[PDB]
Amino acid sequence: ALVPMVIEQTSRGERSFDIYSRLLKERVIFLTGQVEDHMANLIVAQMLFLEAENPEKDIYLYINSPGGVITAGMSIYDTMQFIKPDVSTICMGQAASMGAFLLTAGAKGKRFCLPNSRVMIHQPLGGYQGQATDIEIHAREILKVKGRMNELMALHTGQSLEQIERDTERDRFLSAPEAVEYGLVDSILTHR
Amino acid sequence: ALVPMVIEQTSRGERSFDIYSRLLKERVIFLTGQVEDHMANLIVAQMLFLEAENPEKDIYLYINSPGGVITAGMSIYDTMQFIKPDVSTICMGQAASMGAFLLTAGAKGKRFCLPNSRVMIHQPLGGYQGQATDIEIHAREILKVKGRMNELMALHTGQSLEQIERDTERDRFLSAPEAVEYGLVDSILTHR
Amino acid sequence: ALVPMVIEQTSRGERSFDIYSRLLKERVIFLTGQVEDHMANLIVAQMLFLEAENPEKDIYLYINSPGGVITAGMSIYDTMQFIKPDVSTICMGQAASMGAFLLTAGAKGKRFCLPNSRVMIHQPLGGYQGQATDIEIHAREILKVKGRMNELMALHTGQSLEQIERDTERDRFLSAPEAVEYGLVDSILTHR
Amino acid sequence: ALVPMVIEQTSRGERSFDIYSRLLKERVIFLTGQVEDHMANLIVAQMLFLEAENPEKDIYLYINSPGGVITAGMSIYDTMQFIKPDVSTICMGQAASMGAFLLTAGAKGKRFCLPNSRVMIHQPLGGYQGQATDIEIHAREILKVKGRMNELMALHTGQSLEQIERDTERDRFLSAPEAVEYGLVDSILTHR
Amino acid sequence: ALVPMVIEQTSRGERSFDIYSRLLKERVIFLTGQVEDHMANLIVAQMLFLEAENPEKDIYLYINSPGGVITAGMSIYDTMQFIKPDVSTICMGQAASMGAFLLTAGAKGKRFCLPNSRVMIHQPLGGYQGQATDIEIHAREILKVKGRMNELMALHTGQSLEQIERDTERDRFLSAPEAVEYGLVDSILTHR
Amino acid sequence: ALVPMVIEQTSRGERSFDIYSRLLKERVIFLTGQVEDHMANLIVAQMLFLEAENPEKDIYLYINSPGGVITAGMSIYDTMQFIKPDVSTICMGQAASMGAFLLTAGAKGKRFCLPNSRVMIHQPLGGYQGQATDIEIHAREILKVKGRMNELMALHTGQSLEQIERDTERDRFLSAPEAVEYGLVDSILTHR
Amino acid sequence: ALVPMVIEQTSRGERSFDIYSRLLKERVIFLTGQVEDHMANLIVAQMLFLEAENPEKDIYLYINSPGGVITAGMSIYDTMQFIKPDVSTICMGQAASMGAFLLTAGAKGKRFCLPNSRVMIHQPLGGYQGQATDIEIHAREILKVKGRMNELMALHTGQSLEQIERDTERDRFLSAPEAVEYGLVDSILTHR
Amino acid sequence: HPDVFNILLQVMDNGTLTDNNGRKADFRNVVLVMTTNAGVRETERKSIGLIHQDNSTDAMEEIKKIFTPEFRNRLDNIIWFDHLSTDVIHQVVDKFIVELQVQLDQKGVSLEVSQEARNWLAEKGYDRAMGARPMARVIQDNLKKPLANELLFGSLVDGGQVTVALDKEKNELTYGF
Amino acid sequence: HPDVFNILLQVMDNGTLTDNNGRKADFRNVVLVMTTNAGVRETERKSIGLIHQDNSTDAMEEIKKIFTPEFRNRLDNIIWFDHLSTDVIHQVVDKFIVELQVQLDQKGVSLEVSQEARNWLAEKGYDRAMGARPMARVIQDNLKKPLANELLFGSLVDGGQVTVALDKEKNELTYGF
Repeated sequence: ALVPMVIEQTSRGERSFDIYSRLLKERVIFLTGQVEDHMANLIVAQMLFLEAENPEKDIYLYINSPGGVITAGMSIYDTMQFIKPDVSTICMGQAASMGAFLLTAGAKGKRFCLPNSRVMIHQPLGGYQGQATDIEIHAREILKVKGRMNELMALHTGQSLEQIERDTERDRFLSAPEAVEYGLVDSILTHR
Repeated sequence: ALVPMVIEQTSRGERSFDIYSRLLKERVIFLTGQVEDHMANLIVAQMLFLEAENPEKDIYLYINSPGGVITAGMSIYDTMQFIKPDVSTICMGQAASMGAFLLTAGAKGKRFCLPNSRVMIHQPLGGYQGQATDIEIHAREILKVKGRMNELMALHTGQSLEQIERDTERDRFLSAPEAVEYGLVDSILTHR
Repeated sequence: ALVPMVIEQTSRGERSFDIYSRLLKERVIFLTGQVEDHMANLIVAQMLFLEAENPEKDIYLYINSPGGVITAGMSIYDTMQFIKPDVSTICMGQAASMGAFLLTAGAKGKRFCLPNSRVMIHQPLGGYQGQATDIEIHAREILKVKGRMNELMALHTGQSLEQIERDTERDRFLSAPEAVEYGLVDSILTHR
Repeated sequence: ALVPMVIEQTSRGERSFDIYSRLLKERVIFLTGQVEDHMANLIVAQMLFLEAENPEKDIYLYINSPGGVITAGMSIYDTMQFIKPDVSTICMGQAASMGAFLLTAGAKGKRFCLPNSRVMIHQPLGGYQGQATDIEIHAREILKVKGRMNELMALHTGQSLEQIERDTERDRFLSAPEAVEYGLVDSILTHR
Repeated sequence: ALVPMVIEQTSRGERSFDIYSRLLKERVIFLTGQVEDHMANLIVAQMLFLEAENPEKDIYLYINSPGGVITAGMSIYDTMQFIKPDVSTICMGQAASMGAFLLTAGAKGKRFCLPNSRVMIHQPLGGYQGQATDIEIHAREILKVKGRMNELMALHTGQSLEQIERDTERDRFLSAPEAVEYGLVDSILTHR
Repeated sequence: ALVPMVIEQTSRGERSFDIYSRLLKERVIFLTGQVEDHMANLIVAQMLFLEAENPEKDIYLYINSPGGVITAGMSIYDTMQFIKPDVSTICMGQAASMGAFLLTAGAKGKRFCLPNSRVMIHQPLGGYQGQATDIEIHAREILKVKGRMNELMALHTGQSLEQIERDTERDRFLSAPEAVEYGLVDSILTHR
Repeated sequence: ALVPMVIEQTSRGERSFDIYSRLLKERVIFLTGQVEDHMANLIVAQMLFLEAENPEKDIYLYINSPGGVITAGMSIYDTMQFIKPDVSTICMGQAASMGAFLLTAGAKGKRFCLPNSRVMIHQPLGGYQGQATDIEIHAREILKVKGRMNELMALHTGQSLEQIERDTERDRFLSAPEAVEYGLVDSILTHR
Repeated sequence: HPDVFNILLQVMDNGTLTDNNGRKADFRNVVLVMTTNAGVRETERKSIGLIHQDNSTDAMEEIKKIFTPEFRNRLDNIIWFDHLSTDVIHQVVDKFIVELQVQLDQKGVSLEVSQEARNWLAEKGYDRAMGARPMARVIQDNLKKPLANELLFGSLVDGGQVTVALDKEKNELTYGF
Repeated sequence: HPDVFNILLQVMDNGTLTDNNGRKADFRNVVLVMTTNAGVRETERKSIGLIHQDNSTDAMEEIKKIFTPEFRNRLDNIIWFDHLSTDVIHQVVDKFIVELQVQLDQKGVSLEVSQEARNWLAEKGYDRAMGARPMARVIQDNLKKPLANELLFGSLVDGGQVTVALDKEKNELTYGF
C-alpha cells in the first residue's frame, strides 16, 4: 500500500493504475533521491517510451534530488538532449549537484522552479587509492569530467565559463529567485 | 493482508480497492511518519492527481508526523500553495516540527486539530563537517532556511515575525487549544 | 498463506477475502502488537471507512496489545470519540498500557474482556537528553501528558482522579474480573 | 511458491487456493511454531470465521509447537472456549509448554496425539529488572499467572490441583500414551 | 521468477501453476533441506491433501535432506504412517539423519534411491544447559528418543534392534547399494 | 521487473510468461550460480516436469556455474540419467567443478560448449571437526566420493580412470577446444 | 511502483507491461550495473528469446555498466556472436571494463555511444591464495584470459594486438570521440 | 441513449430538425426544457472522513460527463433545483390539501383541516431526500384513507362535511360529519 | 464459428438439420469430411535456444487440443494426410506441364520441357507446409509467361517446336521454334 491506485475512465471501461503509472501516462517523470545507475536507467527507459508515444509533445521531469553519480546522470542528460520533444524540468524540494545539473539541462524557457526550492551547485567529487601512476590517471579523468561539466553548465545557463568555474569551486546555494537570475531556471511557478 | 481491502459498488459493478486507495478517492491523503523524499514525492503526486480530478473540491490532508527533512517538506508545502483547491489539514496524533509547519500551511479556516493531539514547533536542525570555509557556507544556508521558515510561520499564523522568532528558539509544545489560540490551527474537531 | 483466503456466497460471486478484509466487512478491526504510527494510522483509516459505510452500526475493536506510543494511540482515541457509531472494544490476550487506555475508551456498556485476559495500566514513560533547559521543557510536556491521560482514565472508568493517580504510579495488573470492578471494562464474555 | 496452490472443482471449476486456505475450507487450522501475538491473532480470526460459517461443525486444530507467549496463547484459549462448535485438537510433532496447554483445552473426548508426538509441560517463565518495588509487582503477577494456569490444567485434565502443581515444577515430558494416561489427551490416532 | 510457471491444458487450458504446484498435482512432494517445523508442516498439509484427492494412489516423496529436528520429522513420520495411500520415498542427493529416517519409513517395497545418492544414519543430537536436576530430565528425554528412534529403524529395516543400535553410534554412510543391502531402501531406481 | 515478461501468440494468444518460464516451455533449463540444494531441487523439478510433458523430446540444460555442493549436484546428475529424454548440456560462461561434472553428464553427442567458455575440473573439497574416530569416518566418506566421482568422469569422458585420477589432482582449466579434445564436450557451437 | 506500467493498444486491448517488458518487445535489452552471473544469465535469455521472435531483426543492447565478472560477460559475449541477428550496442553513461568489452562486440557499424559517455578499458583483475603450486595454476589461467581478451579486443577494434597490449596495461579512459577514433564504437549518436 | 442527444444540437442551435421526408421542424417558438436527475446520486452520497465534504459540485462531474461540450455550450442555462425546505413543505402541504378539497367538493362533501393538523402532517412527512414526493403519501394515509372509508361506506356522504383536527395528547387526527 | 461446430454435432447425433421452412435435411446418407491444417502449423515453428530442436508433433494431439472430445468421439476417424514425396511432386508438375501442352496443342505449339526443368519446377513450387498448392504458380509463371510473349509478339507461331532446357543455375532456357 505504499503507492495507491487510481482509477480513470477511458472509453470502453476504466483502468486502475498505480499512481506513478498514472502520471507517466501524462508524460510526467519523477526523479528523486540519489542518482544512480538503476534509477537513471529507469528514467531513460521512461523518456524513450514517452518520446515514441508522441514525439511532438513535451515531457515533464520533476526533480527532487540531492545529487548522485555523474555517470548515471549523464545517461539521463544525453537522452534528454537526443530525444525529439522538449523536456521541461521542474525543481521542487531540491536540486543539488547532479540534480541541479539535470535541472538546467531542460528545454530553454521551460525550466521551472517552485518558490521555496533550493538549487545547489558544486564541482564533482571522487577519489582513488593505488599506485602513484594510477592515481595520476584517475586524477586526470576526474578533472576532465569537471571541465566537461563546467562547459555544459555554461552552455545551458548563459554564464561565461570563467564564471561557472568560480561558482562551483565550493558549494553554492541558490534560492529559487537566485536560480532565475543566475540562469539555472527560466521562471518560478507560484500559483496556478 | 497488512492493509485490508475494501469493496464498493459503483456503476457496472463492485471495485476492490486497498483501503488507502479507497480513501484517496475521497480526496483524503495521509501524511504519517517521517517526512522524507520518497514520502513527499508520493504526497505531491497524490495532490496533483486530486487537483486534476476536480479542481474545485477540497483535499484533506491527515497529519500524524514527528517531523522530517525540510527539503522534502517544502515540496509538499509548495504544491499545496500552488494547486487550486484548498488543502485542509487535520492534525491527529502529532504534528511536530516539519509536520507542524505543514499543518499550518493548510487553507485558512480549514486547519483543524483533534483535541488530544500535540503540535510542536522548533527552529530547524542540521550540521556539517569540513573546512572552515565550507562550514561557513553551510551555516549560512541553514540560517537562511531558518529565516525563511520563520517568515512562513508568521505568514500563516498571524503572529508577528519577532514573536515567531522567539517562540521557536526551543521546542514549544502546544495542546490542541493552544494551537488554536496561537493560530497554528483554526479549530478543534470534537464530535461529529 | 501468511494470511488465509476465504470466499463468500453473496449474490454476484464469491470473490475472495484475506480474513482481515473479510472481518473488516463485519465491522471488526484488530489492534495488535505495539501501537505505533503506521498501525495506528491504519486503524484510523478503517474506522473512518466503517463510519461511512453505516453510521448507525457498532464497530468492534479487538485488542491484544502490550502498549505503544501514546501519540499514535491518541489518534486512535480521538477517532473513536469523534465518529458517530459506538466503538465496542474487546480485550483478549492483553491490553497493557496504551492498549488498556484504548480498551476503556470504548462506548460505555460495550467494553468487554475475555475471562483469562490481563489488563495493565501505568503512568507514561519517556525521556530526553540535552541541555538543562531542554530537559525542563520536555519534562513539562511529559507531565502534561501524564495529567491528561489520568483525566481521561478517570472520565472513562468512573474512578476519581485522585484514585487514578495513585493507581498508576506503578504498574498495575488487573485480571478480567478486577477490570470489571475497577471499571475498565463493563463485562466479561464467557461462552456464546 | 513456498506454499503450493491446489485446484478444486465446483460447478464452473474456477478455484485455485493456497493449500492452507484449502484446508481452512475443511475446518482445519494449523498452529505451528512459537505462539506469539500475530500468529495467535490469526488463529483467533480463523476460528471466528469458521464458527460463523457453520456453528455446528467441529474445528480441527493441528498443533505442532514448542511453546510461546502465554498472553498470546490465552487469546486462543479463550476463543476456543467461547465459540460454539467444538475444537478438536490434534498433537503432531510436539506440544510443549503453551502448546501443551492449548492441546488439553480442546473439546473433551476430541483431544488426541499421533503415536510419536511429545507433549511437554512446565510452569511459566518470565523475568524483570527494576526497583525492588517493581520486582515485587511483577513477581506477584507471574505467580498469579502460574496459579491460573495450574487451575486450568487441572480443570481440563482431571488431575487434582495439587498433583498438577507438582508435575509442572520441572519440565515434564510425556509420550503419546503417557499423555493419554495423564489426561492431557483422550486418545491416540493410529491408522486411517 | 525464481520458481518458473508452467501451463497445463485442461478444457479451457486456463491454468498456470508454479512448477511446485504442478508437480503436486502429479502426487509428487519434495522434501528438501533441513527438516524443521514450518517446512514439515507443509509436507504434512500436502500429504493430507493428496490422501483426500485419491486415497488409492501413491504419493511420491522426493527426499534430499541433510537432517533436521526430530520433532518436526515426526509429524511427517506419523502422517505417512497414518494416511491410507502408500507413500513411496525416493532418495536423491542425500538422506541423512532425520532424512534417512523418513526415507526408510516409506511404504514397504516402494522405498528406493537413485544410484549415486548417499544415506547417512546416526543417533540423535541435542543438548541442554541448566541445573543438574534439569540436565537429568533432559538427558532422560533424549535417551528415550534415541531408544524410540532405534525401535522404528529396526522395524522398518528388518535389522535386529541390537544391530541397529550398534550401527548408529557413529555416523554411518551408506551408498545406494548399501542402503539396499542393509534394508533402508528396497531398491535402486536406475532408469525410468 | 527484474525478470521481464514476454508475450506469445497461440490460438488465443493471451499468455504472458516470465522469460524464464517462456524458455522452460521450450524445454530449456538454466543452471546458474552455485549448486546448492534449493537450486538443485528446482532443477530436478523442472526436469521431472519436462519428462512428464513429453518423454520423447530433448531437454536443454544451460550451464553457467562455478561449482557447488556435490550432494546437491548429484540429485541433478541422477535425475538426468533417470528421466527418459536426453539431456543436452551446453556450457556458457563457465562450468567449474561440479558444474563441469554435470556438463559432461549430458547425452553423448549432445554436450556442447560455446567457444570462449571455461571448464574447470578438480577433486572434491570438504572437511570435518570432531574426534579422531569421527574424522576417520568422514575422511573415508570423502574419499569414496572422490573415487566415485573419478569413475563417473572416466565413464563420461572416455579417459582412462588413471588419467582422470591425475588430471583432477589440482585444479585444471580447459578452454573450449581443450574440453572437446579431452572429451568433456563433444563440440563447440559457434554460429547459428 | 519501482517500475511503472505502460499500456499499448494493439488488436483487442491494452496489455499493460512493466516498462522494461514493453521495451523488450521493441528488441531493446538493457545491461546495467555489474556484470554478474544472474544478470548475464537473464540477458542471454532475452537475446535467445528475441532471436527466435524474429531472426532477421536487430537487437539493441543498451549498456551502462562499470564492469563485472569476465566469465559472466563471456556468456553474453558468445551469445551475441552466436545468434543470427545483429546486436547493436549502445553506450550510455559508461561502459567500463567488461562493459567496454561487450560494447565493442556489437555488430560492426552498429556500435555507438552517446556524446557524454565514457568508455574505460583495462586488463583483467583477479587473485588467489593457496599453495605455490596452485598459485602457479591460477596465475597461468588469468594470464591466458588476459591474452584471450586482448585478442578479442584487437579483433573487434582493428587495433593491432600489441597496441591493445599496451593500451590496457593501466586503466584507460576514452571520451565518446576517442572511442570512435580508437575503434571501440563506430559513431556517436547526437540528436534524433 | 446519449447519441440521441445529438439530435438536439441542431435544434438548440438553429431551431431546426429535418424529418425523413426532408421537411423541417421549426423550433424557434418552442421552449425547450430538459429535466434530469444527473448528479443527484453523487450529491447525496456521504464522504469518508472527519469532515463532511460539500458535494454540491455534481454539475462538475455528472453533467459534464454526460453531456458532450458542444451540447452544453448550446444551453441557455443549467439550473439547479434545490431540496425543498421545511417552509416549502408547509406550502406543499397546503397545496396538496387544496387538491384534496377539490376532489371532495366534487362529491358534495368538504374538508377542513386545522392548522395544527397541517403542521403535523408537514412535520411528519418531511424528508429532505425525497423532496415533496412523500408528502402526497402522508396525506394519502392520514387524510385520504380515512375519507375513503367515510365516503365509501356511508359515514360521509351526502349531507355532511368533515373536519380534521389534531389532538395534543397523541397528536392524532379527528374526523366527522 | 462455435455454432457451426454445435450444429454439426447435433447432425452427427440425430441425422438431421432443420430449415427455416420446417424442412429437414437427412444426413443418414452422407459422408462428412472435414479438413484441418492445425497439425502442420506447429511443426514449422523454430524453438528458442542455441540448438533448434525438432518441433514435429502428433497432429492427432494438436487436434485434441483444438477440438472438443464430444466432436472427436462422433468421428469415425481423424486421418493424417502427409507431406508429399519427390516423385509425387513430379507427378504434379507433369500434370501441369501436360495441361500446358494441351493449351499449346490447341494452338499447335509443341513445348518440350526437359526432365531437369520438370524436377526443378516441382522442387521450387512445392512447399511442404503448403504442399503442391504453389505449384500452380511456379508453372503459371515460369512455363507460360515467355510463351505468351513469344506468341503475342509474333516471334513464335501457332506451330513450331519450342523447348525449355533448364540450366545449372536453374534458368528456363527457352527457344523460338
